[PDB]
Amino acid sequence: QYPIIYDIRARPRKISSPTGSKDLQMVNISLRVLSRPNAQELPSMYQRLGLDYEERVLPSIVNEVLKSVVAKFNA
Amino acid sequence: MAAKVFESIGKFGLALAVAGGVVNSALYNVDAGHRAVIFDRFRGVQDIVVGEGTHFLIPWVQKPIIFD
Repeated sequence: QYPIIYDIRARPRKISSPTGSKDLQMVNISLRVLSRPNAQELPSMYQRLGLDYEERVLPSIVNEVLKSVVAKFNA
Repeated sequence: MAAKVFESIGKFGLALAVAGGVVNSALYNVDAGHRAVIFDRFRGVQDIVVGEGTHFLIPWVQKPIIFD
């Protein structure tokens, strides 16, 4: 059993994205997100995602969401 | 009598050391999330997996393939 101490205490993160807005204006928009892990399905967390899990998740989703919504929204 | 006892002790120790070496070589630590495989020549590689434990190979034919 390797229960390497999985720190559920908050470890913050921030992500930005340069997007072609509605007017094709290259608008760089930031976004600060507050993420915390769970306890009910940590087995899969460490088995698959290993020790480092938050590093493996946020950037792509944040970037895509920002790009989509900013392209939807005028400056 | 003592010499015979010492000789037997040495022989037993030598055999034990050989066995330990063999078992360790047939082992790859399946570090957390290291599903290796067992591998031979008669069939290639057994279509069965070494799960995320230190499931074991027979030596030198399974050159430890530790698929992380």
